[PDB]
Amino acid sequence: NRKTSCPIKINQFEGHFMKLQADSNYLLSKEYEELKDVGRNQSCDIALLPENRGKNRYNNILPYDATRVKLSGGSDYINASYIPGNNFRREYIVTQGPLPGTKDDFWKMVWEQNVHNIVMVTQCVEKGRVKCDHYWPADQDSLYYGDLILQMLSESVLPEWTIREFKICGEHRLIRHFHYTVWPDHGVPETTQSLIQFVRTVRDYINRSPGAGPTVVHCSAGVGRTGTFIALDRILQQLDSKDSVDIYGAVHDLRLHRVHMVQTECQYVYLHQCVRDVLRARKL
Ligand SMILES: [Mg+2]
Ligand code: NA
Ligand code: NA
Repeated sequence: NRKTSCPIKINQFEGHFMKLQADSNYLLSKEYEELKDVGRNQSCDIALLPENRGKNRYNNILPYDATRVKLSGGSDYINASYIPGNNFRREYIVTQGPLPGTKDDFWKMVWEQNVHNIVMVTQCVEKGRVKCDHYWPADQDSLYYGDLILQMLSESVLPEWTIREFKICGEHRLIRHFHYTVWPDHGVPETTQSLIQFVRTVRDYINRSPGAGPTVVHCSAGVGRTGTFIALDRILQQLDSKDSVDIYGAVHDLRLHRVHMVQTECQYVYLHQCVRDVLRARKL
């Protein structure tokens, strides 16, 4: 019944987006609403097992059984999902912000899945409410996380993001961690340029890690902000390699694999604004 893709010629995108925004977002809202039920036929029965309750930050934001990531051993559960990219079916893992009680699980996943790049698009605390544990070391001294030892080699705090490098050893690898630090507590970032430049930076590093497993992306719940980051990564790659861009199809594909991947119309609009602004700047 529903469209799975809405490709737009790059030179028609500005006017396409204007058409969507016309009349108080009349058509934009219609297109966005077509995505509403994507993926929603899937269950989350494993995440709901009593043994797993304490492992979910939010008891109503859970991975689908079909696409969840499994930890080795006899407690396999983590609140994390495999997500496709432009390039590969399991190009990302989306997860919640680790809890104090699940940070060892998070690091275990990072080790087992051969992760080399982690993207974080939440603060640990937002207006005094905890959103994510500070699940990495505070300084350069080593610490265990479960059966792994981790050392933070460097921490570089820049105006809109912070980049850390960790050395990890389990049963040695360098991991980079990209922490975007200007996402407002509510709504979308206040400029397009900030997130565009952050995504470009991360994508540069991912491209230099051709051996790596999935890129991990998280916010507090692993929901809209994470979906918006991944959708933007996918769409900007399209702008660099193709004559068409398919924001609708990117969001559709993400929603097939985890709930709330791009979760507000505002985020959907923001993705279109980013693409618009990239194309406008080109024409400089
Ligand atoms: Mg110490
Ligand atoms: Na330790
Ligand atoms: Na929003």
